[PDB]
Amino acid sequence: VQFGVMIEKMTGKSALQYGDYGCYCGIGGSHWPVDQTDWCCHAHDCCYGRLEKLGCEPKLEKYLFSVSERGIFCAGRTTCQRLTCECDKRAALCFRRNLGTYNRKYAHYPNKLCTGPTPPC
Ligand SMILES: [Ca+2]
Ligand SMILES: [Cl-]
Ligand SMILES: [Cl-]
Ligand SMILES: [Cl-]
Ligand SMILES: [Cl-]
Ligand SMILES: [Cl-]
Ligand SMILES: [Cl-]
Ligand code: NA
Repeated sequence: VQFGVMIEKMTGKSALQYGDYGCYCGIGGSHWPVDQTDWCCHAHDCCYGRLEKLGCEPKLEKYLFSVSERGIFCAGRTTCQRLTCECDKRAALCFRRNLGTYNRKYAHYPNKLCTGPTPPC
């Protein structure tokens, strides 16, 4: 699927290595993010919330994209598809930017370990 494919292209990792990382990557989220990669996911959730408030269904939207030397190019028939691509693009770029502190120990992080307050969007 789309976001997964973008994650793989931009990070060199498998999609599943971001699908359940930390306290925010993967469905829902609560408490304080564990690291910068997790912050990308906190922000991505916020981005999807903004799209939902605009009338989009970002968990369901399918979009088009290409990756060249110039970056990620988003596309789609509808504005909601293009918005979803923009949210994903920002998160995939955030993942790449933070590859230096990605830690395998936060993949499949048990949710009971998430503590502290929940940052606002
Ligand atoms: Ca999440
Ligand atoms: Cl951090
Ligand atoms: Cl965002
Ligand atoms: Cl491509
Ligand atoms: Cl880009
Ligand atoms: Cl590691
Ligand atoms: Cl790794
Ligand atoms: Na429109």
